[PDB]
Amino acid sequence: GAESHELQDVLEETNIPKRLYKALSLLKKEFELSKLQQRLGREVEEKIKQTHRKYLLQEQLK
Amino acid sequence: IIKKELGLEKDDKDAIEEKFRERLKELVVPKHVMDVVDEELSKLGLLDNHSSEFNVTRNYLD
Repeated sequence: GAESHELQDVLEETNIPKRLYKALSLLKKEFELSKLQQRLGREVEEKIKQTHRKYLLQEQLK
Repeated sequence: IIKKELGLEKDDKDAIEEKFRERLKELVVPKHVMDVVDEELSKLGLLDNHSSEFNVTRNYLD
């Protein structure tokens, strides 16, 4: 999911090792972005479920 | 069984219920405020803690 500028920079690379290493770096960057999004989400669902559980515990107390 | 982590209890609402109760203990105080505070505390406990109206209730109780 990297920006088109990254693709242009990869194309500009001539040596095969350079292009492959830059592609690997872009893969790692996309992996990091996806993992950050997944972590932020997962914690958000965890805490919203904990809020619904707060209400559930209030009902149990009632 | 009520005794748990009770994140709701961790939000000072116990300091609105028990701490204020003990503060009121040493107060030779009439019954009108007794019923008023009991009703307000029941409303506070029956509901959540975070929202702004609960901050208003907390300041009023303080």
